[PDB]
Amino acid sequence: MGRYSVKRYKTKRRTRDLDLIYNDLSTKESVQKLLNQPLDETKPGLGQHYCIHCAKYMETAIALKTHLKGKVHKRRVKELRGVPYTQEVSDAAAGYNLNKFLNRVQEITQSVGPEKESNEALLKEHLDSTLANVKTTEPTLPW
Amino acid sequence: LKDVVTREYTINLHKRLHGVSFKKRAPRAVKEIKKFAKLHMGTDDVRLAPELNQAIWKRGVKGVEYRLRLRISRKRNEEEDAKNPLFSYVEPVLVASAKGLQTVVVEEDA
Amino acid sequence: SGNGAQGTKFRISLGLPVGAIMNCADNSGARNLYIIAVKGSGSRLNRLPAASLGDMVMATVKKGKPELRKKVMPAIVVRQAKSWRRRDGVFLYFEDNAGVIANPKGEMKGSAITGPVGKECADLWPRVASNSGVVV
Amino acid sequence: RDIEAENGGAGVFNVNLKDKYLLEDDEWKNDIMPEILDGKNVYDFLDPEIAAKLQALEEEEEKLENEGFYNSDDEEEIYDGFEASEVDDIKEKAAWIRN
Amino acid sequence: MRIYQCHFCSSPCYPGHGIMFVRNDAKEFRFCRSKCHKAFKQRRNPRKLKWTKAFRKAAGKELAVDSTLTFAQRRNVPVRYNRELVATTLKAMARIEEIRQKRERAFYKNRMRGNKEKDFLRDKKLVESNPELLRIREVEIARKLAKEQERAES
RNA sequence: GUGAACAGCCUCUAGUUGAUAGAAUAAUGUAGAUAAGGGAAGUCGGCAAAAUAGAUCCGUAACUUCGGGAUAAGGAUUGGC
RNA sequence: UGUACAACGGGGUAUUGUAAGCAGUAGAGUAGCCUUGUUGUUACGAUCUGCUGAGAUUAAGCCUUUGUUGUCUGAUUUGU
Ligand SMILES: [Mg+2]
Ligand SMILES: [Mg+2]
Ligand SMILES: [Mg+2]
Ligand SMILES: [Mg+2]
Ligand SMILES: [Mg+2]
Ligand SMILES: [Mg+2]
Ligand SMILES: [Mg+2]
Ligand SMILES: [Mg+2]
Ligand SMILES: [Mg+2]
Ligand SMILES: [Mg+2]
Ligand SMILES: [Mg+2]
Ligand SMILES: [Mg+2]
Repeated sequence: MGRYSVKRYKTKRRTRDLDLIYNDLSTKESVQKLLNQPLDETKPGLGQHYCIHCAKYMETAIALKTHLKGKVHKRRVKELRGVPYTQEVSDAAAGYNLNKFLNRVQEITQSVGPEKESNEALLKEHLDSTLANVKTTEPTLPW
Repeated sequence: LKDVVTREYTINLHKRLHGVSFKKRAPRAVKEIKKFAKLHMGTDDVRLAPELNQAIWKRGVKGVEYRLRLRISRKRNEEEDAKNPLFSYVEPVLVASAKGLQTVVVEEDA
Repeated sequence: SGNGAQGTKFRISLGLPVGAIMNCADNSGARNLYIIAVKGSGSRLNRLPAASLGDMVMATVKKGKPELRKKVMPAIVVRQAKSWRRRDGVFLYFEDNAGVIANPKGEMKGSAITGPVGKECADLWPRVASNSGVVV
Repeated sequence: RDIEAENGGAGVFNVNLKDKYLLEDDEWKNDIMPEILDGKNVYDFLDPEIAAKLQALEEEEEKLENEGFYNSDDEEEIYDGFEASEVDDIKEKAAWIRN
Repeated sequence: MRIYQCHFCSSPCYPGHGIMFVRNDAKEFRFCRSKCHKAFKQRRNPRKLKWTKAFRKAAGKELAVDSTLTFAQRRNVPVRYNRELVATTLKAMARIEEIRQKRERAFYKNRMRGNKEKDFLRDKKLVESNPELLRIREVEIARKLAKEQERAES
């Protein structure tokens, strides 16, 4: 390419994928595992203040609050909506493994869909309850 | 027979201006059009209409069209006809599109 | 000379010169490995030694457990991220450079390898194959 | 090891792996699968009862054909209640206008 | 030896063509060409890009579900070997492809059904406007007659 | 007009179109650019280039002549309707 | 002086990514009017949908041609 997309989308600068984030947003136990992270020296907020949709770590909690208010987050939330485009969609578009893809689609509109939406609702009210009266400065004490 | 004749041609300037510098693409097309008329009518003396020059230069120095429809007509000279009793005169024909057209002979009613 | 490797190794594109950081892919206690030498490399003026997938290198530990650091150890490269060619024809690459800690006889120090392992490395080293659950 | 010894060396003897197959016929042990036909893999289509599936497909196809929406010949033009001559006239006149 | 499908772009992948990316879950994405691969790396949406089969099926330009498309599956339990069964499969493949192409042409001829009525309506509206541009045409035709006939009179 | 702006970029009034030319597209140059994987292993020396950059909001250490350091460091953003 | 040569035209092969125009019970909302409405109309309105894998380009060092139009000159020198 030129220079911009080479600087951004290089392999050592790759970011997480939408179908991996969709499997993260399903299964409420995985949501609790992603919210209750341990301490880590190489993450920005010591592994805390993590957004699940935009899979990035924040510095403070007020940074997470303004990020949740912003417009990049709404773009990622709108992206993570329907059937998440795996290789089964490419196969069935070519005319191959079509019954398996149809089972997958009716399964995701029957079971995994409303579960993902209910987890996303609970997560949104939990984050809005927690990030309400937070101070802007941070205690560096990692306990 | 009848060395006075008029025809309509379409010239493909896109494959004749391939690789040429941007400040020279519109001056090169004039020379290529004179070479084209010399090859087709056998005349060394070629005269271009100023409306053809406008059609060539209409989009600046580096914005020449890919195809052009021309009307070329072999004529006779005048007193002090230098070394050539025939010359070509090239005009434009402003058509809808220049694509999909063949060479035709123009019947002269004048 | 080529100790622990079963058979021969065919030519694969080299990705990692001397002076590269790669990940540590086993649970021995390290985080990254700094490549300081490559076993079995040629001599040429001005040319850097370079490692590829399935090679034994000498590495140091920069991040990780405090016991593992400040010492030089053998390692084996298991993921490359520079695209190489399979002989059944496709080019392919991974997401990162990664290796595991070994002794000079080819045996592994950890107990399990996280992430996938290139099948050329797993075919060349039997103790790597016995400790990995995902092979490409 | 003995056959390998009397048929060359160790890196010279070439073993037939098809020589111990368990098939229904023994002229079939040295055949080869077609593996590709036009742009498709033969292994994707190879199953038992493909003859029954193709029979069901062709029966559904001839049922659909005798109901007949394979009528490529379909001229139910009711344009505005016009006739084809002045339709052709309007077409050529509008082509002149846009030219 | 196998023919694969492009992950981003659904086109066939022959041996020695394209590239493969192995993700950290041993999911392998094979790419048709450098265009499909670079669109993947820049993270564009294949259901949004109009030149892909995924877009065409999702938008309804091509037929998507049919009994002729329920034939090529990944067969994980193999059958032994049978020369007659192989010959029957090779005949049925050509018959299935013939039926599928007929049904695809029927789908296109159904979805393109109004393009004669729409063209006649826009042409009749264009002709019903601008009457004096049709008098230039009426003068031009009569001038083409008389000038040629007296040139054919010579 | 854009814009904080007598910045840069485009235009109106007025003025100019001067500076030897024509044809081709070898090597080496001068003036610029892009480059997989790695990331100073190059060199006397990170020279040169890359990276940063406007504005809004949050936040900011040692030290100090208490006036400063300070745009310290670090982070979330920016279109159209 | 003939599947001779060329200029155009046609057909393949390839690149990009859905033309202009017209239409719509699509469209956050804001106004105007009748009977303030179990999609009330109208007027604007970024964007969306259809005609439309469309449109454009394609040898300049791609392939092929039952088409159209033309051309097929002239100078110099050499003998055992
Ligand atoms: Mg050039
Ligand atoms: Mg202003
Ligand atoms: Mg200014
Ligand atoms: Mg580089
Ligand atoms: Mg240095
Ligand atoms: Mg040094
Ligand atoms: Mg040195
Ligand atoms: Mg510098
Ligand atoms: Mg300072
Ligand atoms: Mg052509
Ligand atoms: Mg359009
Ligand atoms: Mg379209």
